Amino acid sequence: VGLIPVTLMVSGNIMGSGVFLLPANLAATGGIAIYGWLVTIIGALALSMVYAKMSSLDPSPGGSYAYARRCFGPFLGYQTNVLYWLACWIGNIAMVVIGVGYLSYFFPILKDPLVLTLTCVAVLWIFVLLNIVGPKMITRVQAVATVLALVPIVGIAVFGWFWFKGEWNVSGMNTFGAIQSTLNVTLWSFIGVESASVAAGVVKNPKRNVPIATIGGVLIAAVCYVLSTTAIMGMIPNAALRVSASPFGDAARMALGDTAGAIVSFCAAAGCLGSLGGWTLLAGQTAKAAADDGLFPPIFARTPVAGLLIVGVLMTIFQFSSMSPNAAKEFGLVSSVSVIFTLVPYLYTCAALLLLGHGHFGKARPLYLLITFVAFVYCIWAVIGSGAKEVMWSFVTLMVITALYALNYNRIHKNPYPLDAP
Amino acid sequence: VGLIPVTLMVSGNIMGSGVFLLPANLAATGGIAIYGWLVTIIGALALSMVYAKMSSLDPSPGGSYAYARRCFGPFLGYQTNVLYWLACWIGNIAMVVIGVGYLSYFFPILKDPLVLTLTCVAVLWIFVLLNIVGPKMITRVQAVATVLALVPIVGIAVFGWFWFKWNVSGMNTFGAIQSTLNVTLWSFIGVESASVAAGVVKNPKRNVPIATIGGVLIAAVCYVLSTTAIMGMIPNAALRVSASPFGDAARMALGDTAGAIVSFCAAAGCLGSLGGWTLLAGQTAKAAADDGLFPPIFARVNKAGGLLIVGVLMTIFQFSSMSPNAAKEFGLVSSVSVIFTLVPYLYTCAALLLLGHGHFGKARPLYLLITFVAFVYCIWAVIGSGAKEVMWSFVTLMVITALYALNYNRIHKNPYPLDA
Amino acid sequence: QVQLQQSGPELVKPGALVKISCKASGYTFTNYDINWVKQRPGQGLEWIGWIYPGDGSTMYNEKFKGKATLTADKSSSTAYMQLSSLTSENSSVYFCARLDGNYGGWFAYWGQGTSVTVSSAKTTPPSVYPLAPVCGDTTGSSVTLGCLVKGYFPEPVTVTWNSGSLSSGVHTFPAVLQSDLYTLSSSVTVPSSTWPSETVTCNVAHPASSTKVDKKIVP
Amino acid sequence: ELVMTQSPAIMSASPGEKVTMTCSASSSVNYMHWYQQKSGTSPKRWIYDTSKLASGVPARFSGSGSGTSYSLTISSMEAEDAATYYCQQWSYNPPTFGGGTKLEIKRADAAPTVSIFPPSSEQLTSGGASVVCFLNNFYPKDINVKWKKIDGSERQNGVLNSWTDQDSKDSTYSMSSTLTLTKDEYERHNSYTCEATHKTSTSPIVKSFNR
Repeated sequence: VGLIPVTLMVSGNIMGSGVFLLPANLAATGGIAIYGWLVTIIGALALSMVYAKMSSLDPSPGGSYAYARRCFGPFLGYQTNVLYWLACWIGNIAMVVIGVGYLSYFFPILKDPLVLTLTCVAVLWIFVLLNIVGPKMITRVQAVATVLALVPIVGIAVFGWFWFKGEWNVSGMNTFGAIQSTLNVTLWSFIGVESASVAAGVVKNPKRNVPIATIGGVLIAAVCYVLSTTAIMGMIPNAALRVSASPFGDAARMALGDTAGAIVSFCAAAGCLGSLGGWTLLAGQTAKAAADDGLFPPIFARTPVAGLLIVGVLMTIFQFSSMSPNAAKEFGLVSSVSVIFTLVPYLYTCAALLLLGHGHFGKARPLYLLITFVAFVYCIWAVIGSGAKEVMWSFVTLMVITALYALNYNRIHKNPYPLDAP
Repeated sequence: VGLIPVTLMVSGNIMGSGVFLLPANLAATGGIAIYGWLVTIIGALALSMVYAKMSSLDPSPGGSYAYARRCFGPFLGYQTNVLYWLACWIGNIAMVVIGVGYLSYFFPILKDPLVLTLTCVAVLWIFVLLNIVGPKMITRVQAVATVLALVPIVGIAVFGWFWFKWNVSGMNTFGAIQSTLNVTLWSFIGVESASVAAGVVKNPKRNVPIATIGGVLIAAVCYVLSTTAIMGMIPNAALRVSASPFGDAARMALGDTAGAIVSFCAAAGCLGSLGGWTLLAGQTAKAAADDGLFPPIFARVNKAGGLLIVGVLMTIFQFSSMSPNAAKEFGLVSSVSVIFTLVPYLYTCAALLLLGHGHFGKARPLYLLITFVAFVYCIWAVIGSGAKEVMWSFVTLMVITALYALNYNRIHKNPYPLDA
Repeated sequence: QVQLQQSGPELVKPGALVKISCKASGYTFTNYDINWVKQRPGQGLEWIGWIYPGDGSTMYNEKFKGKATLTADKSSSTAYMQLSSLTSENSSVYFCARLDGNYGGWFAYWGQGTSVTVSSAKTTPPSVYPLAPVCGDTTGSSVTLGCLVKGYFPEPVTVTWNSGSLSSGVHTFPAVLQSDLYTLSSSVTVPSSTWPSETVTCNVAHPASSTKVDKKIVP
Repeated sequence: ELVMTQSPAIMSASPGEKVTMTCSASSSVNYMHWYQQKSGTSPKRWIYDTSKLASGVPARFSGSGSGTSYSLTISSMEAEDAATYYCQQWSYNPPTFGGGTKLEIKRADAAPTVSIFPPSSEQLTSGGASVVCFLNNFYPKDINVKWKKIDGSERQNGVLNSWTDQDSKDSTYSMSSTLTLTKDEYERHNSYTCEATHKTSTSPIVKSFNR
C-alpha cells in the first residue's frame, strides 16, 4: 500500500545485485551480450505478464502458492509454499554478507570473520523487527533504499562517450553458443517478479495495483539493466579484460570524472539491505497464506505476522553454521540451491493462468496462450543452464517434501478420488 | 493370469542383468558388499510391501498411475503415467543391445554395427507382436525364459568351497557401503510389475500382492545367493573379475569345460524381460487413456492394448543411437529414463498412506514405518546417482507440466475453481 | 449465487423411463461436477452419481445402470434418465447438487427437487367442495371454514385462500390415497365478523390435468 | 458401503435448551458434513469439514468429533432450529448420508380446537358424501379421533386421516379426519359425531351435527 511503494519493491527484489552484475557478465563479452538481453527481457517480460494477469483474476493472500493450490490442489500448493518460503530466507543470508560487504569494504570499518558475522546477524533482526511491526514502514524503508541505490544506475546515462568494445570477446564459440553462456547470468537476474503477487493481502487496493507493479517493476529494472550494462561496456572501463577481473564500483569515477571518496558503494549497500526486509516480508506472507489453510504449521498466522521471528531465528542459525565453522561445504552450496527452488512456483503459476483463467482470456486466447508458452520456456532454460549439481538437490528436495507431506497430512488430506471403505 | 506366470514376471523384470551384476559390484569389493545387501533388501522389501498392500486395497487398470491419480489428482496421475511409460520402452532399447550381445557374443554369429542393429529391431517387433496378440502367451514366454535364465543362478549353490576373499577404495565402512548401493539400490527396479499388470493378471487383489512379495523375495535370494557364491571362491581375488565380465569364469573353479551353455540362456533372460516391459508400457498407457489423461489411441477394441506405437518409437530411437554419428547425447537419455521409474515408486508410498490410512489394522505404526523405509529407499537411490542424470529428470517434470497445461487447458477440472 | 434448478414433472408408468433436467446458472457449468441424490419419502438421501460437463462421470454402485447421467454444454443444463423404473423406485424427490469444490466433498448447492411418481393409475382431475360451517351461527368468537378436494392421481396440487392474501390461520393437510386417488383437505380461521362479510374463497389448482377451479365458501 | 446410523431418530427441546445429536459411523472417517432439511424441501449446507459453519448458520450451532463419533450441537434451541439434520460423508465410496435426526420444538400442551363439517351440496349432487373433522392446534402430536359415530354406532372403514407437520408460528399440530361414504348412507342415518381423545383431557372433546 499503495502502488508507488510496491512498484519499487517488485523492482528492488530484483536488483539486489544490479550494481555488480555487469562485470560478472562482461567475462563472456559485453558487446554481443546486449544481443542477448533481448531473449532475456522477452522471456522475462512474458513472466511479468502471466503474474500480472493471474493476480488480476485473483488477488490472493497469497501466492503463487494460492494459484498453485487452486490449479493443482493442496499437495502442490503445500509444496509450492515450502520451496518458495525457503528460497526467501535462505536467499537472505547471502544478501547480508554482500550487503555489509559493501559498507565495511569501503572505509573499511571492520572485516574479520567473527566481526562481520555479528553485524550481519545484527542487521538481520534489524529488518526482522521492521517487518513484525510496520508493513507500511518496511515498504517505506525499501522505497527509500531502492531509490538511493538507483541514483548511480539512473545517473549512468550519461552516455558520452562509448568506444567500440570487444565485439564478442567471449570464449570462441558460435554466436548461438555465445549467447547461451550469457543467459546463465541474465535469466537469473530477473528473480524479482511475483513480489507483488505474494505481497497481496497486504498491498491493498489489489487486483489492479499488483498487476501494475508486476509489469512496472520489471520494465523499470529491464531498462536499468540494458541502460547500465551498455553504458559501461562502452566506454568507461573497457576493454573487456579490464572489468573481467576487478569488481566494478570505483571504476565509474575515472572515465567521465567523479573523483572519490566513492559515494557509490555507500548507497549500493542500502540497495542490498533494502531488499532484505522485502524478502522476509514475503517469507512470512507465503507462510501465513499457507498456514491460514490446512497446509503448513499454524504458528505462521497469528495486523502482520507474529511468527515472523521463526524466520529470524533460522536465518541466524544458518548464519553461524556457514561463517564460524570452516566448512561450510554444505552451508555454501545450499545457498545456491534455494535459487532454483524459486523457479518451481514460477512454473506452476504459468500452468495456472492457463488451467484456471482459460475463460477470462478475451478471447485473445492465442496471444495469452503464447505469452505463457514463452514464460514456460524461459523457466525451463534457466533450469537447464545451471550446473547439474545444483539441480540434483532441488530434485532431492521435492523428494523430501513429498514424503514430508504424506507423513504429516496422512488423514487431514482430502483424497480425489477416495477408496471404497470395507 | 494366473499367479505362477506372474510371480516370474515380477522377478524377471528385475533380473534383466542378474548374471552380469556381480562383477560390476565386485569392483567396490565383494566381502563387505554383502554387508550392504541388507540395507538394500530391507529398503527394497519395504517397497514390495507398499505395492503389495496398495494393490490389495485397489486392483487397478492400472498404476501406480492409478494410485497416484486417486492420491493427488489428475495432474500427477497424468505425469506419473508419462514418466513410467517412457521408462518402459526407453529402457527396452538397452535390453536388446545387451540381449543380442549375449547371443552374437558367444559364437559369434555377427557383431558389426548395421548388423546387430537390425537383429535388435527384428527381435523387438518379435515381442511387440507377441504382446498385441497374447497376454497369456507372452507371460508363457517370459515364464519360460526366466526359468531358463535362473538355471545358472539357481544352479550356483553349489557353494564348495569359498575362500577368504573390503578391498574397495580406501574409505570408512560407511562410505564404502554407500558406493555399493549405487549398484544394489537400482537392481530392484523390478517391482510394481504386477500392480500395473493388474486389469490383466486376473484373480487380482490377492495374486498381485502375492507376486509382488514373491518375485522380490525370489530375486532377493538369487542376488545374495549368487554374489556370495562367486565373491568366494570361483573367480577371486577381486581384481580378477573386476576387469572381465563374468560368464565363462564359472566353469573353471568347480565346473565343466568349454562350450558355455550359460550365455545361451542368460540371453533369453534378457529377451524374456523385453516383452514384459512392452506389456506394461501399453498397460499404463491404456489405464491413462481410459481416463481423461493421455491420447485415446492407447486404448482400443482388440482385447489387448496401440501397442505398436511403442514399437514404432523403439525402432526410431534404435536407429538414432547405433548407425548415426554423434552419437552420445541420445545415449545419455537411456540412463535418465531409469530415474523416471523412481517417481512412481515415490507417490505409491505417499498413496498407501494418504489413501489407505483406514485399512491399516490399525497396525498403523508398523505400516507407517514400512512406508517410511521405502520412502528413504527411493530418496537415497536418487541422491546416489551422478548429478547430470538427475538434472534432466527434473527438466522432464518441467516439460511434462507445461505439456499438460497446454493440452488439458479446459478439459482440466480445477479444485477450487475461480469465480465469475 | 448458484441457482441449479430443475423440473416439477412427472408421473411414470412402470417399465417406461423418465428424463429429468437440472439447469444451472450463476457459475460456469463446465467448471464443476453435477451430482444426483435420491431421497425416499422423508427418509435418508442416497447418492446416485456425478457428471462432468467436461466429459465423463461416476455412478453409485448400488444403482448399477437403471439410469444414465448426460449433459449438454450449450444449454448449461444436464439431463438424467431412469431406465427400468418400478412401482417402488418412485421418488423420493430427486435432487441435483453441486459441491463447493470438487474435489471433496460436501454439497453447497442443491436443486429445488423433482418429485417422480411411477404408477399405472390414470391421471384424474380433482373435485373441490367448499366446506360449509357449522350448522348454526351467532355462535363463538371466530369461525373455521374448510375446503375439501377429493379424487385425483396426479400428485402436485395447490390449495390457496384468497389468492394467497389470506395466508393466516390456514392449515393445509398432506394428501392421502385410499385407492390410486389422492384426497386433500384444508382449513382457515377468521373472526366471526370477517367471513360473513368478505368472501373467503379457496383457489385450488391442479396443473397435471390442467384443472384450475376456484370455489367460494358461502353459508 | 459406509453406514452413518445417526441418533436420536426423533427428539424435542424447549427454546433455550441445549440440543445434541450424534452420528456413529460404520468405520473411521475424516470429516463429516451436516445439512438442514426443513419439511421435505431441498437440503441446506450447514456443517462442512466436521466443524466449519456455513454462510448464514448462527453461532448457536457447532460440530465436532473424529473417527467414528461425530455430533452436532446447539447451545440454546430456537424455533427455527426445528428441522431434520443430515450427517454425510465423502471419505470413501460411495458418499453416504445418515438416517437423519428429527428435531422438534417443545411447547406447552394444548387441547384440540375441533370443528366438524357436512357433505357440501355439490357432493350430494354427484353421488357421494363426506364428513370432515378438523382437530386443530394441539400438543403433543399424539392424538386419536374416535372412529366417528353415526347414530351412536361408530364406523371403522372409510376413515381417512392426514396430519399437519407442525405449525411454524405456534409449534402446534393439526389433524384432518374425513369420513366418506355413499349418498345413501348419509341420509339413512342422521346422528354424526367425531370425538377427540387427546391426552390433555381424559374426556373426549366432541362435535356433532344433525340434518
